[PDB]
Amino acid sequence: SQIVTGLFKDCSRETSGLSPAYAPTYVSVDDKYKTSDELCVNLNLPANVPYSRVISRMGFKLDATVPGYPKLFITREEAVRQVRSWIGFDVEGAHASRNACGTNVPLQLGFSTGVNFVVQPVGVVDTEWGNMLTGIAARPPPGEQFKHLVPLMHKGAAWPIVRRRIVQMLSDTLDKLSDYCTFVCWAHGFALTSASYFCKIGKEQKCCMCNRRAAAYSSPLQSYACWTHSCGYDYVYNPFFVDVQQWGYVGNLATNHDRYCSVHQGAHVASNDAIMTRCLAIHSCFIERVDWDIEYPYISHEKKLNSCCRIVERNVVRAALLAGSFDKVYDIGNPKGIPIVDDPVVDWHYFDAQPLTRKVQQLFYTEDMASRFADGLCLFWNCNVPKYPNNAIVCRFDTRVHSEFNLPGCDGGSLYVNKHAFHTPAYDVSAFRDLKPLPFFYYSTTPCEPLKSAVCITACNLGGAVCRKHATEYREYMEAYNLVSASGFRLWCYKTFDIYNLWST
Amino acid sequence: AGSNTEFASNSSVLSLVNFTVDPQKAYLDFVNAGGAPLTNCVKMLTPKTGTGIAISVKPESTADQETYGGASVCLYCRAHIEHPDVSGVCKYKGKFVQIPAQCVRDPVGFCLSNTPCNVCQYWIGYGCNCD
RNA sequence: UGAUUAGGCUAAUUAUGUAAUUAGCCUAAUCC
Ligand SMILES: [Mg+2]
Ligand SMILES: [Zn+2]
Ligand SMILES: [Zn+2]
Ligand SMILES: [Zn+2]
Ligand SMILES: [Zn+2]
Ligand SMILES: [Zn+2]
Repeated sequence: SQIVTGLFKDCSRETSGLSPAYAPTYVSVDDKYKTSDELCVNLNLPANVPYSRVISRMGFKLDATVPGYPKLFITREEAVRQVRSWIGFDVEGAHASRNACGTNVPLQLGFSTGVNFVVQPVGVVDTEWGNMLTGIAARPPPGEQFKHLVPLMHKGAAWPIVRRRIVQMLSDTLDKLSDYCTFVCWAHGFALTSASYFCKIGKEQKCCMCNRRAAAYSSPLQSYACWTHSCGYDYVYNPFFVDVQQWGYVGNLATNHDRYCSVHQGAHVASNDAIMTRCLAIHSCFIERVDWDIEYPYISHEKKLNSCCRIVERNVVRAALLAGSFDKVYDIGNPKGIPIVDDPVVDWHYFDAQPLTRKVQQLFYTEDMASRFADGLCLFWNCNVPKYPNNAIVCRFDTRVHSEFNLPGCDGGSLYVNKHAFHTPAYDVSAFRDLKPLPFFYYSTTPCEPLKSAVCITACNLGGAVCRKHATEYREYMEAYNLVSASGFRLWCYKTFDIYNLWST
Repeated sequence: AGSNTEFASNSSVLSLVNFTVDPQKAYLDFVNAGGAPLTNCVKMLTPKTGTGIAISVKPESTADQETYGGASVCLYCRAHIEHPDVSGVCKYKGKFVQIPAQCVRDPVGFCLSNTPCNVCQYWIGYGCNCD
């Protein structure tokens, strides 16, 4: 109506507006043509020679709610549900100069994958026959903060090449994780302005070669494809956008990120801002808040890994409990209070931070009960504690191993996604200074009814023989243990654990 | 620095047109869904004694038409995107467009939905007698 | 003499002492 916007601002240095036949809007018409009734007059005043006027792309607003068109600025919940698609995104800027003044163009685009792309300064120019998306004169921002951007003004590549490089990098990153791309941004204004150069939107589409959702668009082919079929595609189709600053943060990105993380330091580059942005988003969604009502789908062998974890756990706990003749067990981290193994009869006590059964206590662990819990063993199966006691059996995920179900996290930790999202602190061997790694072995007591192993604890192996019933069982246990170990789980036992104490049975 | 061009009320649909694969379908779906048509076009004061053709170098509106600036009724000029023509040259810019009086509620969308005749240069169905 | 937001001052227009919009300047925050 009457409130003007900075979008499509005429950044030219001309002192006068355009004629009615050439001006795109009534506001942009020169005042010598206007009348009182909001009308223009076709004066005989001479038409101008060919002109070039730089148009600003600053101030996009994707708030339209057209039916059939998906909502691209998703809320916090939808961002949490799409955590496998999170890509950090930051763009460095350059100021238009010489013939123009009043707009910024992307210079360096950085992503949380650790990749930076340097582009030539390209903007929109209105002429007397139409529009162009062409190179314009640009200047690096002044000040000591942006001194690293000065040499980059001569190292830029063409935008069509950078588009295909971005599509290829996103394909490589997100092929086995999700069908979606979610750009996590700190200030979405300039990020959206830059995304206008390489993203296309529209109705949701199907890949032309398979049944997956299409995430890339090919202008030369005018086709849609998913991540594995996007070779040579030059646009990102229907990406999501997330603004972390709108999530209730005060100050700049650096001071907000440094309050909770001290791992993502480095020189000032765009990929560093993107990594810090994604880290801050992860901390905001999965450390400050716990939305365990959200269940994530299965990408890979997660049901099999979940099955093998219990197979490893039962044997490990049984063998630990038999060796040493112990009678008491403290199961830290059991919300339900369900015992794991019950063939050696011992007394069981259950602890958890948020128990769901009155048979389970409400204890938080802070190392102070090392002497208190020393009469029996403590169990730390997938319970993260910065210092474990000597008489304990621990299973901890190694966050330095990257997989489909283990995403980068905050402060060296990682996001483990298996039916739920758990943030795990960084793996540190100093927490196991009182413990030793658990050796591989198999112990079973099922009655009996080639393979030769020195760790197969079996009554037949005492006699220098083996039976098939135990041989195939050892093979499946080997497969389960190898899957558990390859997935990233490490087992730690007390110092006095020896397999030779189990042969007395 | 610079001079403003557009109202805030128009900033939503134009932004969509800057991102969609098919801008014409995007604008038409926005309008038919109840969205507000584009405003702030260049309307011309004419004596209403014109020939009536679609596109002309001077205002040629008849008693049942209105004259608009061409660049103000082109969606690709309004959104500042590439024109879908040969060599990227707009057919509206630099000229005046005659819109029927019963369509002035949406001058841009009308230009997306109608084409002039190649013989008489009138709109088809709004002055074209080539039956 | 890069961008937006919020506040303050000035000028113009419009409406009916006061308000809205636009344009310029100052301050603060974020982005560059
Ligand atoms: Mg940055
Ligand atoms: Zn496909
Ligand atoms: Zn961090
Ligand atoms: Zn046997
Ligand atoms: Zn045009
Ligand atoms: Zn005809």
